[PDB]
Amino acid sequence: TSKATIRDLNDPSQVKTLQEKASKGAGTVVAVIDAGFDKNHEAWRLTDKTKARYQSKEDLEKAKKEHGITYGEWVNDKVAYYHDYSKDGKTAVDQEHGTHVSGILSGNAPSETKEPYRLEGAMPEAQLLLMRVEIVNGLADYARNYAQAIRDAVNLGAKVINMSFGNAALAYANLPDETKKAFDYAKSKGVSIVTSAGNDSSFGGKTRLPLADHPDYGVVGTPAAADSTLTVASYSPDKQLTETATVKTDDHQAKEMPVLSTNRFEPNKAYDYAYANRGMKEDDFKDVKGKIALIERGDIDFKDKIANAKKAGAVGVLIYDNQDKGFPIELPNVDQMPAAFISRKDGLLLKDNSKKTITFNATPKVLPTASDTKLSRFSSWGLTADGNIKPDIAAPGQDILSSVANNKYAKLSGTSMSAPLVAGIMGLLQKQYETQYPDMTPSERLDLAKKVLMSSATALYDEDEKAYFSPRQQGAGAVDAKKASAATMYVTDKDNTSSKVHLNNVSDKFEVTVTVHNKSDKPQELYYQATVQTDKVDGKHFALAPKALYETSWQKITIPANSSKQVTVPIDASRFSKDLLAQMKNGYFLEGFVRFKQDPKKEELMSIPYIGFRGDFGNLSALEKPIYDSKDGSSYYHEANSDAKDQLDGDGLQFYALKNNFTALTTESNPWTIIKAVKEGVENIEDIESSEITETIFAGTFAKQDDDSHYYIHRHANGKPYAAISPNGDGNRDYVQFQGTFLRNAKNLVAEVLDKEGNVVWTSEVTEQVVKNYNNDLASTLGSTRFEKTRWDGKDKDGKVVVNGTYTYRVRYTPISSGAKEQHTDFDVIVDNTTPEVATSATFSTEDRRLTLASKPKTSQPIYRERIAYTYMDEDLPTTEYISPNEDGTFTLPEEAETMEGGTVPLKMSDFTYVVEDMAGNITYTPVTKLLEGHS
Ligand SMILES: [Ca+2]
Ligand code: NA
Repeated sequence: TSKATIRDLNDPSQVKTLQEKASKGAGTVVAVIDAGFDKNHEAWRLTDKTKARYQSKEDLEKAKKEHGITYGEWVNDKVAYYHDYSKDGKTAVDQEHGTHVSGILSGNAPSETKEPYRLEGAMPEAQLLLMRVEIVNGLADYARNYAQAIRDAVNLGAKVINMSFGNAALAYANLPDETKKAFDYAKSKGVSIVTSAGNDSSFGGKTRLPLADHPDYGVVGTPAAADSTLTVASYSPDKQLTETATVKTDDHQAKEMPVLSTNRFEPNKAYDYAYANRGMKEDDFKDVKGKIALIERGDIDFKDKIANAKKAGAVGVLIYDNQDKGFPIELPNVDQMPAAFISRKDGLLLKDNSKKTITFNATPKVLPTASDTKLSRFSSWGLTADGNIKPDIAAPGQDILSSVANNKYAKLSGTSMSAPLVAGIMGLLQKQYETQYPDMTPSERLDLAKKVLMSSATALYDEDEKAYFSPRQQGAGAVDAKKASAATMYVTDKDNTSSKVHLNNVSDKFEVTVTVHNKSDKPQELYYQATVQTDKVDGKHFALAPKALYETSWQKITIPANSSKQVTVPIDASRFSKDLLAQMKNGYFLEGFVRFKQDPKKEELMSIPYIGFRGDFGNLSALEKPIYDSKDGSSYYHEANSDAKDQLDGDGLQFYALKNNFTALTTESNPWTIIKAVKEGVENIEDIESSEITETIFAGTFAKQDDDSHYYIHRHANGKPYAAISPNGDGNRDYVQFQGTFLRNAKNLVAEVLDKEGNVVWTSEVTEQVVKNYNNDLASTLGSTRFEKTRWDGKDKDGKVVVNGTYTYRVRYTPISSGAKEQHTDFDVIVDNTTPEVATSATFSTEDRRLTLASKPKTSQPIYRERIAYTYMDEDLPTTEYISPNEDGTFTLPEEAETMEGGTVPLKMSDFTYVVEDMAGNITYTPVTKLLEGHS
């Protein structure tokens, strides 16, 4: 029995055509640098080991000796080398991702596989060098480790190195020099390095849209940002080999639909199903018992919808999209529950179908995708931190079936899956070129291969928008191995360095110059046109969709044999500026593709992207304005309480900092009971000595005298936040520290204090590298960052507390863009260490229980709170509550306190304490019994 391969049934990138020309990798070596692998998978095999570069452990050891490599080992005929460059890591090794990526590149499953179709990667007959690397310490360390892996791969003979991993938003400039040299080393040896773009979409993440005011929303990081690598974005072709389910529709006709299942349904079993809305309430499931629950996506998590269906006795789950032309989403495994994701159209078909019975088939088949040809929502957008164009090209990355741990298979989505496909195509094209262009050096063939793959890639078109997807999302287009293998021409920028044109900043009128290279022995004539486009905007947000402005007229060019010729396309978008600026006030991209054809009526032959920015890109604001300045109290990652726009509670007892992610200043509130306990040397305080807590809060915020559980922003008459500190070491409002939501990466972040008299009296340590807060999720990065180096303790550069007064706490930082001006954000900060002068005696009226103080408080800063606290035992815990003064200045003392259990506890005069605090946090606390004894 000989099984067909998945590629035999579906080959969106036309890899077979290139293989017809360049074979399947026999005799070649390729490397994968990832997080771990199943080195024993059945997919790791060669049809004829006699043709391999390394025919034995001895052949391998010989190569190792030649290069002085004294580690790593031969595994089997397919995996000629394996080394873990991150063994110091205590955590376990994940084998799924690396195995899956490697499978797409070089899997070669035998017919004895349990699968219906054999996994046969792009270069199934090549040997693999598998290198494990993982972050175990810092990122610089990590980069030095994968740098050695790259170098070892090159020396061990790899022709391509796939790196389907990365860290969002990092700048290439910050990588260790040894890492930069390793990329250059591979390039100098003609070894292609392919990187995944990332799955972070744009600033804000896959669940949000970035703001139109802030155009630098790219999140591609490293290693992708390295210019020498070929970075791959992910898209979905218009058809996919998918598992399916069959249903009978009204017409009495059978209808097949794609399904993406987690866990397994009983094949060929007719199941009954019931609609259950968005599966939020039990009511919804009032009929799913013993049937499959059909649930619409939205509102709540997939896991919840699934758990709820299980509760109601459902035997399986069908979740249909709430988006039109969406993508299949891998549903969570909630305690083995069979759960399948289907398109909205298919879900709606099931929803209103007479015979509510469905069957799952065992044989997968190719069916159209609900998305049609479309870039993946998760694919990372460029530009890179220093403004270079990435990604470079796109490849299929949705629900790709490949090898996983323990000799199994599974579908995974990600640019991680797109990359190895391109890596294999690059390897085969390089092999083809060893025959086609034998007189070039390995480096020259590599350069040619990358240019041809990018030029021949087909620019994808957004049908809904009537425009090509932005080059910042798809790079030079979707890879096509057939077009690449057939190509005898390619297109580059005027300097012949890359198949993309970066114009940096532009006015409404600019020129796009392209060089067409002809490697044929005959002159060739082409027609070319340029699309002119920008970002589509919906309200205050970028839609992450293209907006066509116009397309130029087709012009012609004849390129002599074995030569090149430049063409220049004049662009003028002056007529759109008024409307575009109204939408994108700080500037917008003017970009597109210069497309080439043999005839205007024929298909696109080549396309090269160009990108310019109508504005001053390098100087776009790097920091989101302070939350205090927001008119409606909201920010990108923080929604206000419309009912109270000035409410701004602090950290409370939260464990993670998912809330309140915005730019502001932090400080700490230390209640008098804790200040007292610390001054007295009490060691165990929390939940023992007091019921109050030390809380990290935002500077400029204050609680009301009658606690309501909230803090509110207070501002000077001028509108600035009333930030004030009392640097006296009691932990109560002793300092201010910068917290920022960075919209763009930055460098050399430093805080300084001006005395508003012309002098800088203090300067913090510098935070050299700042990464934009591209999401607000524990799985990637939080929406804001607290910079401990900027903490100011109210002391000057000589180490002494500055005199009472108002100062400017200035935070400076510079964008990464070449030549950007330093930017800064300022906050007025008051320093006042004046202790309140308060009554030293009092008298008490037993009749009405009113306490009258001998005098009123005198404070430098306005009074914040003046209260009488009472601490009573509630299950052995000294619990404190407060009393605000009467309008005549006296305080009415209660005779008892109510406990949580609902009981009562008598209060003694010794339970009361007079506490006075000013707006800088200066405070006094005197036992009421002491005031009463305050008489001679
Ligand atoms: Ca203080
Ligand atoms: Na292209």
